[PDB]
Order: sequence, then structure tokens, then C-alpha cells
Amino acid sequence: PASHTTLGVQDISVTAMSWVQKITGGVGLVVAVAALILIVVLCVSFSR
Amino acid sequence: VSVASFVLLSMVGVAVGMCMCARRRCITPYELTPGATVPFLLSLICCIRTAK
Repeated sequence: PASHTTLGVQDISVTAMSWVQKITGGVGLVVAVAALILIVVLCVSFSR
Repeated sequence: VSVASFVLLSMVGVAVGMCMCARRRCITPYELTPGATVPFLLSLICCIRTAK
């Protein structure tokens, strides 16, 4: 039998999982910029 | 812990009482004037109705 604990594979995973940080960061930023653009134009069209 | 919680809640109470007071004092010269012209910056900051 295994001489070690069973893996917490629910999140315990490689380094070079930074590919998740890359794609989740990119998708997070395109959403954040799209939301900021909406908030600015919504605020000046409320200023009317 | 009780007397500290009483005075701490009194300080946030004073802060909101000041916010009510400073709103009522700042806004009345705009609210009493005939045909008011309140600027959008003060409208949002002092929390009034949409536009005016």
C-alpha cells in the first residue's frame, strides 16, 4: 500500500498550474474592463 | 467589552448623525431656491433623487 496520504486532488496540484492564473486573469480583466466601460457610459447617460 | 461596545456604537451613531446634519445643512440652499440648479457631483455625493 501507499506510504503517503491520499492527494487532496480537489485543489492540491502542480506548480505550472499558473496557466489557470493566466487564463482566469485574462478572462477576469476582459470582464472587468467591459464592466468598467459599461459603468462609465451608464454614469454619463445617467448624467442626462 | 460591554462599555467599549456601547461607546463604539455611539461613535458610529455620531458619525451617521453628523452625515444627516451635514446633508441637511449643505443641501437646503439648493432645496429652498426657486427653480433649482444642483450640480451632478453634489447630487450623487449628498445622495438626492435621480438627476435633481
